[PDB]
Amino acid sequence: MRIILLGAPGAGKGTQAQFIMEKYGIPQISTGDMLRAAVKSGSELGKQAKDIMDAGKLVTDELVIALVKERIAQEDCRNGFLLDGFPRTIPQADAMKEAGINVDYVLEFDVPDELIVDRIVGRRVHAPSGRVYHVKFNPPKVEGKDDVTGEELTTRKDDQEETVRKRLVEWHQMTAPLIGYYSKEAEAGNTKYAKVDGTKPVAEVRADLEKILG
Ligand SMILES: Nc1ncnc2c1ncn2[C@@H]1O[C@H](COP(=O)(O)OP(=O)(O)OP(=O)(O)OP(=O)(O)OP(=O)(O)OC[C@H]2O[C@@H](n3cnc4c(N)ncnc43)[C@H](O)[C@@H]2O)[C@@H](O)[C@H]1O
Ligand SMILES: [Mg+2]
Ligand code: NA
Repeated sequence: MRIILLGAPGAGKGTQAQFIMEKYGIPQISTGDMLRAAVKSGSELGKQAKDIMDAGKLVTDELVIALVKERIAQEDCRNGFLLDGFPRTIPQADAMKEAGINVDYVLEFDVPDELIVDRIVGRRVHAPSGRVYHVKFNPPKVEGKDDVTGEELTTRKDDQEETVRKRLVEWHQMTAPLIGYYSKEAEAGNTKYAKVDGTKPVAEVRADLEKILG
């Protein structure tokens, strides 16, 4: 199975990706996680993203397209994959199409703009896995600790309010058109498209997604 997670910053894509990955046995491909990992390791493919992410801007298409091509070429992706935060622009989506990458589902995560800042300012992450928590809305079992490894959680450099507001502008201008892009693809029979209410509790969004994915 091949799935695209689509949605504004903090809509809950990464959170729900964890369950989808476990349930259907396909790897999570998060361009955000991959770019951040590249910056941390000083990897030649992706380290350039550092200043761009700080500014709250989108990384260039050709850079993220290359990262995705390399990643989904790995053997853990021969049986399907979960694209999380990719594609983020029309050229990224067309690049998939040109590459002949079919998808089964496009899942839109809907949240009001007014919830996004308070979500991301309370976000804590386990960088090695990509697991995500929230100090108020979805805390770990033990404070500041990853539930699975027990390792110390961290705060993303780009998760301050001002940076979030800039990512939100970027999403409305560059990414929002992908709703129509894939809705049109769905009408042509090339994929299914579904929208979920991401304001519900984590467990319920999970249930709604399971109902869609069967
Ligand atoms: N294709 C691409 N092309 C170009 N540039 C790219 C790119 N991909 C990345 N980049 C670059 O990387 C930068 C960062 O992008 P990115 O890594 O995608 O971060 P983002 O813009 O902040 O949005 P996310 O996708 O990480 O949020 P999310 O939908 O996964 O929500 P989450 O589960 O975390 O949840 C949010 C918070 O709310 C909590 N929460 C989750 N669900 C719920 C719920 N139901 N109820 C209450 N709280 C919840 C969570 O615990 C969490 O704390 C970009 O600016 C760009 O420069
Ligand atoms: Mg994500
Ligand atoms: Na398809």
